[PDB]
Amino acid sequence: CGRFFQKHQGTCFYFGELPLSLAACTKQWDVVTYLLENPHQPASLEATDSLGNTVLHALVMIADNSPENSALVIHMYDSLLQMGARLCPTVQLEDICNHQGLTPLKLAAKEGKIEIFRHILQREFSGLYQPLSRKFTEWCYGPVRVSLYDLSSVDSWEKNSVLEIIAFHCKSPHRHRMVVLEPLNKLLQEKWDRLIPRFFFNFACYLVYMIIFTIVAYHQPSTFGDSMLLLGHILILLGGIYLLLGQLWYFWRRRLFIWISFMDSYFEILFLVQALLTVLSQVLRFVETEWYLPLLVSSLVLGWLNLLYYTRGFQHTGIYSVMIFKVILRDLLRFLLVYLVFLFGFAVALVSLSREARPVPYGGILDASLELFKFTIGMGELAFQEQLRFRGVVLLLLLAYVLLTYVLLLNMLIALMSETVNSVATDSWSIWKLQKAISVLEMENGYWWCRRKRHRAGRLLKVGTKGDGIPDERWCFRVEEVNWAAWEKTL
Amino acid sequence: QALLTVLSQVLRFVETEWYLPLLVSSLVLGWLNLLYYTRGFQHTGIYSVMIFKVILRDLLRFLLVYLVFLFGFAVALVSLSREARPVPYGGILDASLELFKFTIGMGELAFQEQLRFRGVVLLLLLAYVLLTYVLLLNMLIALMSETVNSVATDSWSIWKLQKAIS
Amino acid sequence: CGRFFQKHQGTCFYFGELPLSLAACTKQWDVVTYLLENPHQPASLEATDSLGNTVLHALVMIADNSPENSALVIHMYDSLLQMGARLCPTVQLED
Repeated sequence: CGRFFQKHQGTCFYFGELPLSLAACTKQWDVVTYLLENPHQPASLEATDSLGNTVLHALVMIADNSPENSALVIHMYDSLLQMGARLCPTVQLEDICNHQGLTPLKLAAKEGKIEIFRHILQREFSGLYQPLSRKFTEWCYGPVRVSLYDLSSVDSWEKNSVLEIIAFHCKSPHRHRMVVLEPLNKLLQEKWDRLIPRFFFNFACYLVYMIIFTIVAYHQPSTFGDSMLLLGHILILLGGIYLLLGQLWYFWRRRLFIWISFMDSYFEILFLVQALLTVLSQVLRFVETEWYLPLLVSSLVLGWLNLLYYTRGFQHTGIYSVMIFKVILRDLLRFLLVYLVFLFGFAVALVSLSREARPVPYGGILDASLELFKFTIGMGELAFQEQLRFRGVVLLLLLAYVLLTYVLLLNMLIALMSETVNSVATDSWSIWKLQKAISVLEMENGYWWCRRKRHRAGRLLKVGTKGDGIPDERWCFRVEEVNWAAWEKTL
Repeated sequence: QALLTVLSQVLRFVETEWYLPLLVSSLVLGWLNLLYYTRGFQHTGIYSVMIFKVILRDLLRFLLVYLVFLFGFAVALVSLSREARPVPYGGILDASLELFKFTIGMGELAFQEQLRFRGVVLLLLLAYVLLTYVLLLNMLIALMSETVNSVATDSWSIWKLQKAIS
Repeated sequence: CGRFFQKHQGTCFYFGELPLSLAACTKQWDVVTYLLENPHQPASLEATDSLGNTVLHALVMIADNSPENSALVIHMYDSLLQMGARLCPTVQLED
């Protein structure tokens, strides 16, 4: 338990602070072999350290995405698994919870170790050491194969599953590439196909709420109509309260999620803001404040913008929205910053001049800023003001500003957007896949008022006996695939 | 086009005032149908295929997002601007037309001093312009560039198939 | 004429529902060769199934655009054509 043997920032090398774990991590199979059957006093294999990790946890914690480390980690993991089957076949090493209640597979999911994650997820062995495998094979008639992936600790039916960890606990940058594999892409596709009606019913309900909002906002003064207006207002208030409660429940359930990934969801914040604004305007109406009208319409726009959430039900528009947000985040704030600096400088310069006559344009800073913005909009008034005494200077200043920020900057913006789109397309597809996964996981959990029953995925199938007694039964996920190349390597 | 032409011609004898629209509605279509007879050449023939690929791939998304943004902002502007301290944004059609003027390059971005919510209206207009003109229209050009680069060769093959069918 | 041997959506593998077609599709040239000249009672080569397909129709119906399947299909097609020329040169299998 030394400072150098812990995992932190600076000089360190975490290896499980255990001699067996050290030997396994430094790729010393002879040392491990000698340590496992020393006749003097045997060494254990499910021994834990202070952090709670075991040898497999240490192996997955030292793993990296480089091929050289991944191969070593995979080989050591498999060898240790089969050796544990040799020595202690009763206990299972894969189900040893950490001090945080994490298994090696769940630790791989949380820490972002993609290679070992996929290997553990779809590992396949032979007749010997068969029970400790994840991908089985039911039957092979000709060139078609049926694969049965184990759904242990990965199906969403369990409280803390791999999917939930990936979607809400992993803080790795590129965690969207993680769920785009074999036994994850299919399962989520099936879940999405089953949950389509609920998703589109939610979209329809939101559309109806927004239509009611628009009707109420459009038909409002400074009888039967009065009763209908009051009814519209009370339904708006109820909808705002409902959305506010839902968003508060979401944020309470995902407290440590905002500081994990801020730009992955980025719609729950907008929905919360819209609901808060709607409620505030509705309660401010009874106060008889003139500032009712702004906030209310400030809600309306947001609500319509929130229809852009419900557009990832389709690949085409869903990828379009992700690309839009990537462009905004990557190559629009720079242009805005440079633009604002140039515009403010030139506007202040123009206002400083043009007041020495030989109504008055560029009277204030706001007017000059608006005129310069008219220039990018395509309505700039580029005249030769003959009233003032500095005609030439003002004209040259305007020409320089136009040439600097319109010919150059706006077209460079289009060039940057083209480069961004070309760079991002595929990662955008993967991000859309992750967005669909998150939406599915949220939809499986019911609303804050109604809880949805958890429908277990997969099916119980005979996957052979254990090495002790009563035959082993487990929930598997079935996927058929037609292969002509792999079918050649078995004849 | 043929159905419209026949319907207008038979509606002329009925002495209906709605003769003039349908007839001219035929005319435009007919001229657009000259774009069929342009695959007799590789250059223009491939150009037409690329045009249709761009329309089908990266114009409906932009139109959908545009329509949502425009309708939302137009309804918001009409809801305001009626509390005075003729009248702009009188109806939904007028506000929609003004916002479309913005993408066309003729948007009137003034500081309405008559109404009491000058700042709110100005900020709403500025936000709409920044959102749908600086961003969306240029992203459309970027998407079109990507589409053209992706489709060129398949467009050549599609032109070959079109010639075969002809 | 089973539900699994027909071509539809779900679990299935269409192979022409004929033993000769099955042997040709599973890349078993020795089985095909033995079936074509068994002295007890000869097997036919222009024999059809319920769908109306023959062994060549089955081969082209199982074909895929992957290189591994395409090579197998091409080789089996050519071998069956020349074998039919050997056995029955009068009738043409391509028509």
